[PDB]
Amino acid sequence: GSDLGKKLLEAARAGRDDEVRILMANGADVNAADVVGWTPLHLAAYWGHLEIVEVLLKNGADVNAYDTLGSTPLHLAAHFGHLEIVEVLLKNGADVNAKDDNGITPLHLAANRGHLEIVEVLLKYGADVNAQDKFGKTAFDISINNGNEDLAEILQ
Amino acid sequence: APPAVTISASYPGADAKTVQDTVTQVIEQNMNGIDNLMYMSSNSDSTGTVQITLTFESGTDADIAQVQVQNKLQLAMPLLPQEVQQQGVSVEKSSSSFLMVVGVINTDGTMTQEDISDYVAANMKDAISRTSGVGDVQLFGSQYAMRIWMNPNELNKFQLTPVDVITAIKAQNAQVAAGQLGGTPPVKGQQLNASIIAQTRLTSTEEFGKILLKVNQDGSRVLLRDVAKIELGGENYDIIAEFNGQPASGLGIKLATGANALDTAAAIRAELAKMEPFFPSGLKIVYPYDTGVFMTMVQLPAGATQERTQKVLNEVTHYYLTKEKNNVESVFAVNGFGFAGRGQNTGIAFVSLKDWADRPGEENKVEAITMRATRAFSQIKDAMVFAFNLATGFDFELIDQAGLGHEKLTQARNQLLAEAAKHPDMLTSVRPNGLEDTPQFKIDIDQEKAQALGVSINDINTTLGAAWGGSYVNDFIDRGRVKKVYVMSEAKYRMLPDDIGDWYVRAADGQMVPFSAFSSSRWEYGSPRLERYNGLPSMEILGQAAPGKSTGEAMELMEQLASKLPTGVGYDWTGMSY
Amino acid sequence: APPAVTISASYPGADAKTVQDTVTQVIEQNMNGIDNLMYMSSNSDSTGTVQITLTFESGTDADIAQVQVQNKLQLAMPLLPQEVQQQGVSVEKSSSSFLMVVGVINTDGTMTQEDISDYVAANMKDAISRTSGVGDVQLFGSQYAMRIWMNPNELNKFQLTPVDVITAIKAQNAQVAAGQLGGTPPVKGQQLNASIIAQTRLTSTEEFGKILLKVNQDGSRVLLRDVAKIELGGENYDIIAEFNGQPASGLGIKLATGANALDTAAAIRAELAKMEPFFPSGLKIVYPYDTQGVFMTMVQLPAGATQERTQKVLNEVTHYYLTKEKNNVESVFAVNGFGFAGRGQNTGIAFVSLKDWADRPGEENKVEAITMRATRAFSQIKDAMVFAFNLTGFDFELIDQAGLGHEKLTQARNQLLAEAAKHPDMLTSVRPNGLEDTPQFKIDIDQEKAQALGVSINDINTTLGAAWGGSYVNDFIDRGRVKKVYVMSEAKYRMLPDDIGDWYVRAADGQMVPFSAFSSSRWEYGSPRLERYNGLPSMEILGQAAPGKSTGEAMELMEQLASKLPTGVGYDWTGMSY
Ligand SMILES: COCCN1CCN(c2nc(SCCc3ccc(OC)c(OC)c3)c(C#N)c3c2COC(C)(C)C3)CC1
Repeated sequence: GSDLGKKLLEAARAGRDDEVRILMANGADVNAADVVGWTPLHLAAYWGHLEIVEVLLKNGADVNAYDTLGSTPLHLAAHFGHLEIVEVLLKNGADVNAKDDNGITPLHLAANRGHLEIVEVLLKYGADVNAQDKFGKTAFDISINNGNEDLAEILQ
Repeated sequence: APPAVTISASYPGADAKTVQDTVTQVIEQNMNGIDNLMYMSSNSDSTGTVQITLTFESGTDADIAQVQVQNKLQLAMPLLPQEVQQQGVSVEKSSSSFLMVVGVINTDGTMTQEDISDYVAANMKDAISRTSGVGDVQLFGSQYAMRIWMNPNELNKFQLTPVDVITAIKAQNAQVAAGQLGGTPPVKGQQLNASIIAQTRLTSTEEFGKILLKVNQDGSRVLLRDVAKIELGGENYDIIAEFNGQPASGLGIKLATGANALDTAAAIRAELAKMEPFFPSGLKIVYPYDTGVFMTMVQLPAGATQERTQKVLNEVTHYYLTKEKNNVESVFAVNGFGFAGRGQNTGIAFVSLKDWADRPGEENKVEAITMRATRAFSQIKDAMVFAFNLATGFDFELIDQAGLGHEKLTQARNQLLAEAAKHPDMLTSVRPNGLEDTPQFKIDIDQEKAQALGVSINDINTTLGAAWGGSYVNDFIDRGRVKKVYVMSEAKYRMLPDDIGDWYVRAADGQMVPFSAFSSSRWEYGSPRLERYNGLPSMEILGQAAPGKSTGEAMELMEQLASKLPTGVGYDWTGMSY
Repeated sequence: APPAVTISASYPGADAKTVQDTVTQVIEQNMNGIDNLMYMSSNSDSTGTVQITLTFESGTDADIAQVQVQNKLQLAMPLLPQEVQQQGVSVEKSSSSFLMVVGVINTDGTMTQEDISDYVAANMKDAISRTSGVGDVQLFGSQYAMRIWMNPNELNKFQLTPVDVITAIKAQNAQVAAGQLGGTPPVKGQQLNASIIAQTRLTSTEEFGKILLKVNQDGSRVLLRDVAKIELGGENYDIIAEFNGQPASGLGIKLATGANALDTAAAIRAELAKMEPFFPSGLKIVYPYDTQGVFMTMVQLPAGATQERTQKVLNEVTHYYLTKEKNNVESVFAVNGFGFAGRGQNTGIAFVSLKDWADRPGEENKVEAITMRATRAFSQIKDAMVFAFNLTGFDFELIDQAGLGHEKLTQARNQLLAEAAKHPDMLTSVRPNGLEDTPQFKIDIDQEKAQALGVSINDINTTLGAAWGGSYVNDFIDRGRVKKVYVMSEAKYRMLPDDIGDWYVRAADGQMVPFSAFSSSRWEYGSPRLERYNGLPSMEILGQAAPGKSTGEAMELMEQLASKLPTGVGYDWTGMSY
């Protein structure tokens, strides 16, 4: 695509809300990808920049872009406890049961970090509570392993 | 300038966090009981390097400071990882700068930089060290190491791992005490006495190639050469140096305290003249700096590779050598360090000007040269490339005072930087001195799966580390000189995430298990360069006073901005601002 | 004063003889070739500690003395047990008295004594220890370690031992150097360079609790938390402090030989002023001892006294100052487990700070009269030497010159003390400076029974030591700071002799064998503190001339009594008598 592309990836990374709006208006590829396959939406999700997330989605950012290891922006938001980003992604059509290359789902990741509000929203949007990763493990196994009785409650 | 002492350590294949948490902190925690210490600063990086700098009050004797530091470090040596102890942890006076930089090039195109570095290590450096007036001498590169470059496909074919390779090298490249026939106390009347000579260290790629890994059940032999390519090479490959585009090594030479600069330089040049007759063909000494050298820095983006940096440095060299051919004698291009970091995405060029007398007029002086140079390089895309000649600015440390952690200190730093940007009336160019977080490949070993399969964690971690990071196994003798032996994967089997799955580890029951059976991975961000100040996590911030404001006023603003940061973030002033 | 250099080392869980015969004798044998050494003395204690004091001729440069000692010690370090090396050995050139005490309390009772001690260890002590002039810093409390409190009933239920626990912790709390994607030397055309991050140190009790010890044949998991309680707690539990009866910790600071008292103290206060703004809420610095408006009280109980009994004595001392002397005394900072002499369960010290001079009019309210009245009030306390002093008769060493051994040297010492007590006209208070033998639990491992059962001696000795003594496994990262991990039995399984029998070891065939099957035990006496003088076993004897006699007459008589002792027993004069 573009040199504006690289600039949009850098701006989304560093949270620069304005420079993102400008580069957008100038036709930067919204789905430009860096070397590990992260798009601006990945970068804004990982680093918790809610407004950049919203702006990119209004501009046609692919909500289910996957990096070179199969991970989606929802995986990153869910793993890093960015609740409002998780909500926005799910409203824009994020695949709630997306699996990475290891069979890991956004529910597995939120569960392993004990991000309970996120776990709830995932389950609200149809997260498969019995989805297994490559080692056979469910979110429930993850709760038992980590000794998180509050999460074990919720997932029954 | 206040006297400083630098401690330098290396942990091959270690990431910044690994270095910081197994080496830097342990050293810093042992830096007590040292007189006249003003402050301590450290960097731990993704090339597996730590530098700890201790700065002393003006008028401290630098020798006394050096010995006190060295003793404290030496008593902490058993606290450090073995792999670090085996590289040597040096303690040197670092506030000194160079009497001279000697380049050694080869002009025939017949030697690589590793070949030239070995020549210099074995034939030149020690004679220069004994030269009258010479203090510390730094070698640019290393002597050869025996490089064993493993192939995972051939290993798995014969049900072997790097663990077996390392075991076999230790056992078959060995030199051990075997005693004597007829030695004391003897049977009285003994006439025969003779040393017993058993295994001796290996001396050649051929001999390493014949090391016997195993005999198969059909009686075929597997030799080390059946699973690896074997060559003499460098101890590490982090740095690529060229002198006017030609492969290069050299020596950075300091003046012994109290010696004379001019006689010492002359004594060095005369000693190098003696060696000239014995050089192999094409070897030539050059003198890029001897008591008008300027620099050009090169910085590529996150995750950029050595080859991309090299392309930029090569445009930089070409420019000077064509567009400044009337003004520039040489360009010594170093790929893999800059100032503010080591790494594959950084570089620096040292540009030696021709004599003042041969550069008439202001258009041919350093300042006009560097502005044109910068102007021309501002075109170059996907690199920052800047030419420069070495009571304006300030040097601030942001400090984690309460266990906040890296991610939180970075957020605090960004807050302070966004606020300083809002006061361009007072502050200009307020920026981090260091590096931003970059993508890294997180691999999680699954302990339950490893235990279910009977695969040991130590085998897993050695196989990963030795293949992908390399490992210093033991020593060998090259043409009579002791040198290191390294194992590491051949480059093509350690490049991308998919290559992880080509590495097998042998389980207790003898089955080969691929990495993918017991691991998973993902991308995450983390630091390629962690900083500490007076023993605490830190981030250095540089900046300056805006047009006609004093530094005093600028500092007071920074102090006031710093007072609004999240709970547990402190600061201090250092260097010029102390 | 003759300068003195101190070597300190520790061996967790070692008794006095073990320390003396694996550490102290080894160091002493290697303290050769050091200039201007007048004499050397050492204590080896049943706290697992050794202190070796080397005293130099007056006029010796204490810097050179320290460096020469450190360098010999460095060459001896490989001769010491790995457990000793890995604790850190220190070498200090310090006054033996305190310059000042920094107290720390929590005004909101938010933080226990243990919490406060960790805060000081983890956030204050290093920066103070690096302040110029600071010779020695004693923490009055301990830094946290990660404490794995093992349960032998649960270990045996899952057929595990402390060896399996230590192995798992080293495997699963690891910091792994894993190399890089696109690492050097790279293939042509590589686009990605990134660090590989694999295992990293654990940071919390949660993470330690889920270390996987094993998977049962049936597929259920045994986690570390299923056989141990997991908590942060002191590396040791021997030192507890109080400030006016409330929970405290602090730092006792000793002046570096030849540093300036006033400058050093001011540097210390300035460093504290940097830390205060970041304290957690409630935390506060107090100043209970600044060196005539202060004094100390020593508490020295007989070997055998427990922490509870030393505490009862210190509570009496503290009470006296806060009741009877409350008009003169501003504060008392009391430390249980450390005193004049250093560390032991039977010793304590109280630092006493007086109100302003101007508010204590009258000679009866000046330090001399207050200390005299206090000593008099404490002179009736049972089985304790308690006295108050600011901060001379004789100092005698009895010496084993012929390999006689501890028991015989004690008998000779007793013979001399009995003779001295028959000359009350010439000698008063002739007494040992050290400690009396106490009961110890001698356990004999039956090598025959162990071999018959297939139980390894190293698994036996590790199980015994780790459970009853503690073992430093490796390091972890607590809130960003490298700290230690220790395994040990939970208290209730290591209190009584019958508990020995509840510890099981796994034989080569997989059976669990209780300790009772291969051991037997008896009570005997041995030393809690073994002394040496110029490299030979020794017993320090103090005393003074009787009223109306010169010190020299008292000494001449001691020499005469000494000439009648059993063969092989010598003597020498030290300290004030040299
Ligand atoms: C460990 O590296 C840090 C040492 N720094 C100070 C010395 N320095 C300097 N290097 C050079 S030439 C490049 C030397 C070089 C070559 C190959 C290497 O590969 C292994 C290498 O790395 C060490 C260095 C010059 C000049 N002229 C100067 C300095 C120093 O500045 C001068 C102005 C004196 C001229 C290199 C950077």
